[PDB]
Amino acid sequence: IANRFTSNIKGLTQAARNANDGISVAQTTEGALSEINNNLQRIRELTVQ
Amino acid sequence: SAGSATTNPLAALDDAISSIDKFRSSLGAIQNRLDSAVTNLNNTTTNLS
Repeated sequence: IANRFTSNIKGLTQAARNANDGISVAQTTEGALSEINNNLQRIRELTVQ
Repeated sequence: SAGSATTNPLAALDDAISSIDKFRSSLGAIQNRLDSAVTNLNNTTTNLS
């Protein structure tokens, strides 16, 4: 049972690290998207003009 | 060889001014896109760090 607990603990810690990496991916993509949205807003303003 | 008075001076001056204005507009557009690139680079650098 101690061996099983050790396996579970190590697996869960590594899974937490993987989840942190996923959050990083989402942050980067969302930053790029924000820049794209700013560009689109400026394009719409120019079109209205 | 000697010449004569220009037939249509104001039209030529207008054409020169128009060319200058087109160059200025293109330069301003390039500078705006460069500033947007700077902002995107800063955001991506922060996220990757």
